[PDB]
Amino acid sequence: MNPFASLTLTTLTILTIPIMMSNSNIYKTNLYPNYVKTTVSYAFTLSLVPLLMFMHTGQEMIISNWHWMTLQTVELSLSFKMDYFSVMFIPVALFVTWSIMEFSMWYMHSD
Amino acid sequence: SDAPPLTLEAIKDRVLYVLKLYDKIDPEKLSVNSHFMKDLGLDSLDQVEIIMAMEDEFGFEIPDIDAEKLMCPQEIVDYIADKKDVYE
Amino acid sequence: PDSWDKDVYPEPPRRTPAPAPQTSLPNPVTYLTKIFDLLVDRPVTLAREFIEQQHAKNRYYYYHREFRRVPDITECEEKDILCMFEAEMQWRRDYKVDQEIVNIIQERLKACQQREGESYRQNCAKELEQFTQVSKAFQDRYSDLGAHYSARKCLAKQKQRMLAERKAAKEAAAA
Amino acid sequence: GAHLARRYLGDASKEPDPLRMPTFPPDYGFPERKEREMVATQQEMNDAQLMLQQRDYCAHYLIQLLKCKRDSFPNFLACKHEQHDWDYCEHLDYVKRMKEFERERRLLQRKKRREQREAEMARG
Amino acid sequence: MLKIIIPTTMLLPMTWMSKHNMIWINATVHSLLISLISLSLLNQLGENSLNFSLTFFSDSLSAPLLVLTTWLLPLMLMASQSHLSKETTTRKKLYITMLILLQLFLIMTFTATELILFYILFEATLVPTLIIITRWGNQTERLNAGLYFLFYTLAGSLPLLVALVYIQNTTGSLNFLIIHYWSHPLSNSWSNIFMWLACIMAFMVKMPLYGLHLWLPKAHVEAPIAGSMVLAAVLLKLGGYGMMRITTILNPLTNYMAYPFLMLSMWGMIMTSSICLRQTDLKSLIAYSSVSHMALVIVAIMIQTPWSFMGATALMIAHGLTSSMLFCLANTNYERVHSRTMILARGLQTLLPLMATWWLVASLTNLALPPSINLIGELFIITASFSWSNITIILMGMNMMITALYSLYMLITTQRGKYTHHINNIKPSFTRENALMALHILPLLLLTLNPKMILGPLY
Amino acid sequence: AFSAPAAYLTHQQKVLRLYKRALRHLESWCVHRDKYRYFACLMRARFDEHKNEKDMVKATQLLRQAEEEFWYGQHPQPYIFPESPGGTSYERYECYKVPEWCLDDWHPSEKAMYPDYFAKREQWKRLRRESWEREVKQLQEETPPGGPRTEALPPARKEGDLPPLWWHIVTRPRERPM
Amino acid sequence: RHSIFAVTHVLIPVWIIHYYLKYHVTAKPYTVVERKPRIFPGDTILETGEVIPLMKEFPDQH
Amino acid sequence: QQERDPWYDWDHPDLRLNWGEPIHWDLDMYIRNRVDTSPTPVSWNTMCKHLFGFVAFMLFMFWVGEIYPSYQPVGPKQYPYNDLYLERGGDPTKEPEPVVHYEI
Amino acid sequence: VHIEPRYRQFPQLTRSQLIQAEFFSATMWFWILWRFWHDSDAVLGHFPYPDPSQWTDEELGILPDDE
Amino acid sequence: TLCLGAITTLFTALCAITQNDIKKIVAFSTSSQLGLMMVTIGINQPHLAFLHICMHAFFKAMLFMCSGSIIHSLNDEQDIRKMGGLYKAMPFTTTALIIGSLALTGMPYLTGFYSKDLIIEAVNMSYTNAWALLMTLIATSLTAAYSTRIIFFAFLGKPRFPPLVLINENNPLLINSIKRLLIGSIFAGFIISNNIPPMTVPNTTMPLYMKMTALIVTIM
Amino acid sequence: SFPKYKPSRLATLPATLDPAEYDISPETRKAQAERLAIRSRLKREYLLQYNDPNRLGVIEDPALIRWTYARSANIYPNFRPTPKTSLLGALFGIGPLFFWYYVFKTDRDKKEKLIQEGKLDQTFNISY
Ligand SMILES: CCCCCCCCCCCCCCCCC[C@@H](O)O[C@H](CO[C@H](O)CCCCCCCCCCCCCCC)COP(=O)(O)OCC[N+](C)(C)C
Ligand SMILES: CCCCCCCC/C=C/CCCCCCCC(=O)OC[C@H](COP(=O)(O)OCCN)OC(=O)CCCCCCC/C=C/CCCCCCCC
Ligand SMILES: CCCCCCCCCCCC(=O)SCCNC(=O)CCNC(=O)[C@H](O)C(C)(C)COP(=O)(O)O
Repeated sequence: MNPFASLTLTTLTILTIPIMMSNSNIYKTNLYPNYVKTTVSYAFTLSLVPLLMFMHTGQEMIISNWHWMTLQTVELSLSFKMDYFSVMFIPVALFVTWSIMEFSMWYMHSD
Repeated sequence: SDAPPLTLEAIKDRVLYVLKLYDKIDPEKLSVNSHFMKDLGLDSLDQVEIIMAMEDEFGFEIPDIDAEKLMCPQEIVDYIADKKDVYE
Repeated sequence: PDSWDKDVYPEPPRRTPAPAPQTSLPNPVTYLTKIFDLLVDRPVTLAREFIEQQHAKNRYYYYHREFRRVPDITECEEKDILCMFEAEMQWRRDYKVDQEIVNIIQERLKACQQREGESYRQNCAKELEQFTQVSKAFQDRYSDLGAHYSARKCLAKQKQRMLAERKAAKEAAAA
Repeated sequence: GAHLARRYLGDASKEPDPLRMPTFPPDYGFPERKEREMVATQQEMNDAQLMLQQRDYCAHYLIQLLKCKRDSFPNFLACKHEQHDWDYCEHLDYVKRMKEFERERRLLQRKKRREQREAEMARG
Repeated sequence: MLKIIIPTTMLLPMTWMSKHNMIWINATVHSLLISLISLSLLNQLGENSLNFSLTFFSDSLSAPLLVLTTWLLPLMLMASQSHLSKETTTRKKLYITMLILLQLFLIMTFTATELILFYILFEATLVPTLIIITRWGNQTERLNAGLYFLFYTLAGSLPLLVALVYIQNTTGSLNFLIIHYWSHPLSNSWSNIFMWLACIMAFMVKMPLYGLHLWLPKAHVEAPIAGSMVLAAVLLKLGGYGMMRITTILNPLTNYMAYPFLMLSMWGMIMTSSICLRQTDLKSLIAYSSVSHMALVIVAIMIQTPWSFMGATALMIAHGLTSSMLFCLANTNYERVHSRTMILARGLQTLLPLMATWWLVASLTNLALPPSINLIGELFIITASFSWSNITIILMGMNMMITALYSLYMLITTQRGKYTHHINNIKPSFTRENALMALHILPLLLLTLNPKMILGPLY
Repeated sequence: AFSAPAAYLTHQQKVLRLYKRALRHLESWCVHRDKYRYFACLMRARFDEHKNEKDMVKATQLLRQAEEEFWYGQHPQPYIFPESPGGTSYERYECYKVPEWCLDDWHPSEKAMYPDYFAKREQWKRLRRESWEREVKQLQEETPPGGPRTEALPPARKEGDLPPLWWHIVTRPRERPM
Repeated sequence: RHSIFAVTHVLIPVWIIHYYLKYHVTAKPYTVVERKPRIFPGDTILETGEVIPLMKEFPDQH
Repeated sequence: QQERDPWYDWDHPDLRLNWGEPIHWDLDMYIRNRVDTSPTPVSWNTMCKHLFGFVAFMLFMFWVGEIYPSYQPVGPKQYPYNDLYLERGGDPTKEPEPVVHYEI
Repeated sequence: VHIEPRYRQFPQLTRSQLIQAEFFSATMWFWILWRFWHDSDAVLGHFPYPDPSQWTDEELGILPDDE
Repeated sequence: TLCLGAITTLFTALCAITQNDIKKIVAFSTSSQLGLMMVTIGINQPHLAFLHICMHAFFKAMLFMCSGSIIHSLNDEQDIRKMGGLYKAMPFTTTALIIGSLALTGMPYLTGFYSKDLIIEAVNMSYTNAWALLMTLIATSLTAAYSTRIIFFAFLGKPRFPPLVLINENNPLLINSIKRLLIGSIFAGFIISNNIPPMTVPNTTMPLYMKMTALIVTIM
Repeated sequence: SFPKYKPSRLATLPATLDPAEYDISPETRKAQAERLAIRSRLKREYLLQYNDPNRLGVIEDPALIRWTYARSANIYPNFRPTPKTSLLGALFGIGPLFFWYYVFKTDRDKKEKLIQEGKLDQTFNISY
């Protein structure tokens, strides 16, 4: 089903799992920073795929997945734009963030 | 890790190191309890220079009101030990 | 899929070119797509087949409610409270229906804009014209009523507009 | 640029105005001028959805470049000849525009000097 | 809707016959059950109201207010039993009786079909509030506050009654349905102007309008915690409900009679937001924030457009919840250090981390961080005002800045910095206070999930 | 920070403070060490040139003119030590400072861990409670009838006495607590 | 134990997301919209099988 | 409060206040999270003159450069199909006036 | 990897860090030189810039100052 | 937009050339680069601005990371006046900062070249405000100015830090992070540029002297 | 000799540049002695309670109470209607109101007049 949309949505979805796990017996151990870094790295490697799809076929999409509310003549829905800008910017930010978290693991060790 | 656990002996050695490196102070005569004015024959400007030398050595500033009071290397060792929470 | 009517929400025939590899090197996208298919799409489809099989075993229906037409506000006496009540409720239902019509046309326009890509200014003219017409009619009907709107206010607005257009036509005829 | 220095400091009357160009009819000095042709049809440009600015007279080379880039996708160094062809067409278009501006300059100066000389001859 | 009214009337003797050490438990349990039952009023129609009988009815505007009142009562019960521990049994039962009577009056107020019964109940709410403030307040100023609370209201509401009965003699009815279906325009005369003013000034003073707000800091600062909670969360919204009801018979006079009130509201939200920046009292800051938000609501109602009405309803609900939470948060610190000065106890994030989290969440919700319903109401009002006149975006924009400033200011001064050295009686937060904060905050985000329930009948 | 201040600064204290400030700001201007040594020796000679002025009025006038010269030629961005009041890490570790009395409110389960520490803490509390009254009485006797005239405090003089007002000086949290 | 991270943090969310998108979101009109793919001269359409002609006898400025 | 001596042992170090001393009427505006009146190396109203002069010069020069723009010695870009009449907004039932370009 | 304070000496350096630093500098310079050798026109320009003065009047089409 | 970007970039670059805190210099460089992006937005090249954002992220983040390594090593000291000779004391950090400063200054065929060179050449070839053009050129020179300021005062000369030397950059996490960002700052410009469709019309015809103008002002 | 520094409200005069400090008198020294005596007496009073082992709660500071009471409750009793007070009150409380009223009334009058002639471009203005 054109994995473009599912992959690009899962890329953003998988970043929220550590926030959910922040109340388990992993936020209280010393393995949490590495867990967050691994999550970000996995998200970057997954987001690398829609970028290849866009480079190949110029593929673009919008996903209006949830209808939040509808005013009288204005409809508000949870919608995402997956154009050139989004698919090109997301992996760059993810790469920079991964490198910065790995750096912070050492810089902020005594905090 | 971070810097080692600074001790009193290290502080005393560093203070004596800085003081013996001074051309106006002779090393053999200098002791840990020597008085800058009385035993060593210096003036207040020299004491200010000594305090700045210790500030540069240890990397933290001593306030003037506290710096003027220090008169012997033992006093300086005690002050630096108190400032950096040194007990061993 | 058949869930919605294709005439209320039309689409062009969806032309897509055939692949023409001009390079010896293997296309990564096709390999990753095959992997995603076999690993993600297959498991989901089987689960949906199970859930659909379970649903078909217990099938029941619900109905769309039909409303008759009652006398309008114009056929309403000045103080006949029951007739005014029925006419008012009918007017509110019609207002909601008109809002949904405008929403459908807006959805058409948005879909056209996203679909046409770089050629939307020229390729989306029909939807823009449809929205212009429907918005003009809706704005004439319902705008400026304000809160506390009612069927009587709409009738007064309409009568004012008809008086104005009658005077304009009569004056134009005299030229 | 020196043209800015000439227009802003020298005589602006004989310097072309970029917003208002050309002033003279296109066939003024030319006896006959060939009409500039196109290669890419409107439908082809629309289907390729190039852009509203890339639909210039060099659009066909751009369509060829886009085709080759799509076909030879993973080998992103294979699109060299067509890129150069598109660049050459754009360069030729810029040279044509430079010729147009310079023709405007020479024609304006020539006409102004000729009119001044005619006025001088009629003034004596 | 006697299925909701009768259980509160039965809360009364249950409280008065409970054992001396089980009053709080029974009251909390049965108030929570009544709130659960009242949650069923949200099943509303899209055309008309739910006309249960000739006396009571519910719209999409009153149902969230009723749910808010029912949910608020147990919160005040939980927040009250801390400082009433040394009180005697009879006085505690009297306090709970006051709260129950206030809830009953508000519930019957929000659903009366006739304007004169609405008037009777909306004045009847004054007595328990005055008794609570003047009896269970802490400082000597409470007495004066009570007076400022009373006459300011009554001087506004006594003319309204006159107008009301006058209307009954000309139209023959005060039933809201008949009034709506038989509405007629108001001519441009002095008599109509003064009728408009009489019908409007009571609800203006209840909001309150800028220039008519001096009673609010006094009442909200000198009251006990439950009194402040119910004053800010529910009683301020009576003015909004009444104005959105009564404006159906005042057109087209409002088209020009809203000008002084619109000017007062905008410049007064600016002025009160600026006032909040220099406030040595922590409760007064919350009172003035309430004033600013209610000024926004007044502007929304005076504009008289559907988007403005929806924004007004959403802002009313959101502000009620947020202001109640802020008052409870300040009351915890007051119960610890016995002082309201904002710069007395500092660096409390070091000593009370979870309470610091609650403070941060409440402050973020106050300054209308999206997608909180505070932001939805504020944005709907701003959009309607921009449609009204393009220059309003200046003043509203100004407010959107100043609010945030003082919001963060409060936080930064109470939680950040270094702790006061000489204060050493700061005990860890109790389970009661943490549960209070959680029960304040979670419904806000749950409403963010489904915000159509609080957008009013214009949805 | 550790010493009790006096009513005023005398002439020599002001001259020494100007000397230190001028040397620091010249170091800020003279980045490199050899150049700083050159100009610092020059500044020291300039300072001690008038070291033997017996006219106090002219000494104060010279001090004034020197201060105006300093304020004109001071560095807009002088070097500050990281933990100094203008430093980048001045109050960085204050949020990690927790008072000791907080340990009084730990749950008994929390106190079950670290038993020996809490035994020593009980020891220290008993010592403070046993010394408080003696400290108070000593302070009363030593202090002048017209109230104290400085912030300086007296030491212990008796057999097992402790210097009065010591609990919050001795039991400081730390410089690097966490 | 070795590679269980990629199953519980990538595979399961992507299964849920694909199920939701392909069976709930795409059940309504205009919820997932893709811009029309680029068509160029000389391309063959998959559905109809048609071909698009070439481009007007290039001038060959070689 | 930023002007107070930081090397003194204040009762409230963050506020730089002592227990019992009179408090300024405007302390909350001077809490050193806020308005600072400390002396500057450059005198006030000399900083103002330079900042205002810089801003005024920048505005005037931007205006002047706007009335003296910079451009290349080239003519307008030429667009094939009647200045792209149809693509820039359709209107296919009006027959726009022809826009013709010639070789050079 | 254990490195200890030196007190007025040059710090201890492990061979690995110097190897990595030299390697990365070398690859940066090799990349720059290779890209210049193969992609020179990106810096020096590709197409010759004309000079309008050397354009004859015949191709340009203006009259010899008479008509 | 063009005027705002031009004044922003010039003013921030002029402010950065005399700062003593390394973090402040880097922050002012980011502000100047944002002004440059606003400039290129003002002359109708949004895709160039996006490409510049993508290219700038890499080397800016890595420059900040090198600064952080320097700060942590020298006992949390940020003033450049107390950093001496770290060219030999810090091999990897020095190499990374050199590559980052060269990429920031538009060294040809690095990641900064593929956006900054095009931006400058497109500003020169446009019907634009002349003052904004002049300020953009002066700002791109001041960029090199503050870059060499950082290099000169941080790495060259004799030590000026306290005598207890705790310099140690041999930690795997820091090395791997800076190495990844280094690979990015070296190759990402080429890799990304050759992989996107052509969304602009190139300037294939330029006067020879105006082609190297950014290079000339950078060298100056 | 060098350019002079002139102070202002928001950038005051340095202590080392103050001529009042460079001409002293025995009266000045006595005044400084009294100031230290007051400060030391207050510090001793604070430190006596601060170090008390049996003290639990808040050390009440009368200066803070005085500041708060002066800022809040003491303002009206010490207020008098003067020409300055009345003029400032009228200006700061009335001028903004009528200024904004004129602005908004003019804007709405212009908009309504434009609406009446039929030229405001209200196309697609469905929601209000
Ligand atoms: C501190 C905040 C508390 C709340 C304040 C509430 C504000 C209430 C203000 C009432 C708003 C309007 C009241 C009257 C409507 C118009 C006012 C008048 O200025 O308009 C002109 C009126 O003209 C003149 O102004 C006559 C009125 C002059 C005398 C009124 C007293 C105003 C002095 C200010 C007193 C302040 C009142 C508030 C005291 C606290 C209109 O001209 P005209 O066409 O002819 O009259 C229209 C009515 N017709 C059609 C029947 C003829
Ligand atoms: C454009 C709409 C709004 C226009 C701006 C109106 C002016 C707003 C004035 C707000 C007043 C705020 C009062 C209370 C704030 C809290 C006090 C406070 O923050 O203290 C100041 C605090 C301390 O100073 P530091 O320098 O950080 O000292 C650190 C070392 N000690 O610093 C600040 O926060 C200063 C903030 C004030 C900025 C106000 C000036 C802004 C002017 C903007 C005009 C430019 C518009 C640009 C248009 C762009 C073109 C499209
Ligand atoms: C960076 C640019 C700013 C720098 C500019 C600064 C310029 C200032 C230079 C001029 C300053 C002077 O010479 S002003 C010289 C003032 N001279 C006197 O006061 C003579 C009386 N002597 C004493 O007071 C003591 O002996 C004393 C000297 C204190 C020694 O004390 P000790 O022996 O007990 O340590």
